[PDB]
Amino acid sequence: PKTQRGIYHNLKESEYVASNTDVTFFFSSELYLNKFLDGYQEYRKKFNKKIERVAVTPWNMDMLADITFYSEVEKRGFHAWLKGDNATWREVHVYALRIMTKPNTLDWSRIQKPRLRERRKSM
Amino acid sequence: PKTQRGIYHNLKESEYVASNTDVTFFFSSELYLNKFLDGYQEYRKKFNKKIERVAVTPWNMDMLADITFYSEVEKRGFHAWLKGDNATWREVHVYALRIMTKPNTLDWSRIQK
DNA sequence: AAAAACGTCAACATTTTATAAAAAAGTCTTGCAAAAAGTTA
DNA sequence: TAACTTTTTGCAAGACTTTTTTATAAAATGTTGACGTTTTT
Repeated sequence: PKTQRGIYHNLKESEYVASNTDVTFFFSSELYLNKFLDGYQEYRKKFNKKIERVAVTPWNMDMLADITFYSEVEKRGFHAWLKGDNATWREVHVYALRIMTKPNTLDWSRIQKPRLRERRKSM
Repeated sequence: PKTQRGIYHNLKESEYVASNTDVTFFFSSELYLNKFLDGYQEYRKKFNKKIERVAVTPWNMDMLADITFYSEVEKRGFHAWLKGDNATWREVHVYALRIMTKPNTLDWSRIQK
């Protein structure tokens, strides 16, 4: 896959990947991968403000900020893994609920492309 | 306990009570009790509209809207029960967290001690 | 040894970001007049 | 309860402050088609 300019319209096959150790996001372009890795920390700051003006809760909404940021940056789709398995949007959001009870936040990082095994395994 | 005018600065011993069968909110004055019962269904719209601008999610945040609203209406304190037991502010939220994954919303209604 | 097939890479076509400026929605005072609560005897 | 005083409430008119739009240039991504090479015969 991967067009002449470097875009993967079929996320599963991408080589642009990011993972926070729990969740893995695939992107269609390096442009998006870096857009995501470069500004997610900022996005979290700005995310928490907006939300605090709507409600005050004992929760760490960072992961939720990360999915929203992901969704806003990847214009060509949505494909993610949750600890190795194929994860849907709702499934990543469930993880985000369970994890917002935790005070600290895992950071993100680029990681090499999975590998046919890990891929067939995730489904 | 109750002022002459009928205000309970000690919500723990108030007769102005609203409940949704799962949790129960104690008000300090019938006025606040009704400001709540009369304005919550509308707050849920306003609330989800507001939250929806920050992020779209598969969740039903009404209860969180409910807890938030309670906090802004009851100006003389915060007291609540969760399935019979006294509930800290954090425990009511934990609960609001669970019901987030439930499609329908419990409605509120006045009750008596 | 070519003709057909490929693969690379300018050069021009389109689609997407990035922003600055403007518009518009939404918030946060300030000021009483009114309703609620506190006091008073 | 009644009568009076002091707080909260409700709203309206401005002054501000984010969000949403627009518009437009910049930056990406997409396409096309000579031009050398490769591989098929």
